[PDB]
Amino acid sequence: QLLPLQKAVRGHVLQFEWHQNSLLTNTHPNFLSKIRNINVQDALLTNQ
Amino acid sequence: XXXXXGRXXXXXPXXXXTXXVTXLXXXXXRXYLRFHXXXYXXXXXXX
Repeated sequence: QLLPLQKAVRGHVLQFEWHQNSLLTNTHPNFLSKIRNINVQDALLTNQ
Repeated sequence: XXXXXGRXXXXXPXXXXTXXVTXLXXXXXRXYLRFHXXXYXXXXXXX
């Protein structure tokens, strides 16, 4: 008679455990970042 | 009463191992740096 309650509690703990191991780089492989171009200020700074 | 030959012994109350001891004489029976003075903008600023 307690079997389905055991299923419910197991499912709760397993939900928490699956959420703990989740990272955005795995689920969203096309995550963006902050690229920029080499510009004039880089060259001016190197000369200086 | 109990004083003996000039000694005032009067003021006294009168009324594992199990060693025995004699009564009346017991014996066995904050701040994080700002940019200046940290060595940049002291070698810099091509403007």
